[PDB]
Amino acid sequence: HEIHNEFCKKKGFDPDDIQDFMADKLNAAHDDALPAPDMTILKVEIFNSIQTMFVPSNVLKDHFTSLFTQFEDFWLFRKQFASQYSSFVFMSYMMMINNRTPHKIHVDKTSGNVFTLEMLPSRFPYERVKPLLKNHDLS
Amino acid sequence: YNRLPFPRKNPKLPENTEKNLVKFSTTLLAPYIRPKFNADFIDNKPDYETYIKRLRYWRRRLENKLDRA
Repeated sequence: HEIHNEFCKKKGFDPDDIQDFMADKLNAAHDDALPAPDMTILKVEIFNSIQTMFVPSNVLKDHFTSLFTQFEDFWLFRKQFASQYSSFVFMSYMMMINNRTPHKIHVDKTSGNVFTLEMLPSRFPYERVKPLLKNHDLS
Repeated sequence: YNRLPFPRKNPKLPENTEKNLVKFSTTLLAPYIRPKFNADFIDNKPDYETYIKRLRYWRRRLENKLDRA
């Protein structure tokens, strides 16, 4: 989240403009003479409009290449970031922990070590929501 | 605001959020925070648009104040 905010404020934006943009483009299609009752196609096209107009998909890589004064350091950082992010994805996948927003994921800029705070699993009250059956595979 | 409260013509605040913030205003700091915090929910500033704009303005001013410490 800090890296994203530095990128947004380095240009002429602030990242609540993304929420304003998705709110305006999502509210501009609920009106009469319906051009898009399907929410999914409109959500995909405003996702692409966010990825093109506001935040391209090279922000994190460019920030970390500008961070280290040598490419050996960036290469070793990425080599460790991939393994530590694999461990983080396993800890998020097993035990079913919640939404990993980009302010809950912390990165060490001297090692590449990734950790996270708010490691709270998600327990749903329903036994009704499941792709598997209710009776035979588990009682 | 993103929970789809309405299809968002010109929305208004729920009563529980207003009672929560008037509770938090008494649980704030007494002498100087309260006469300025109270001037931003008495005059119908909660209408889900100026409320969020006020909160963003106050958050930016507070982050500049804490960064000049």
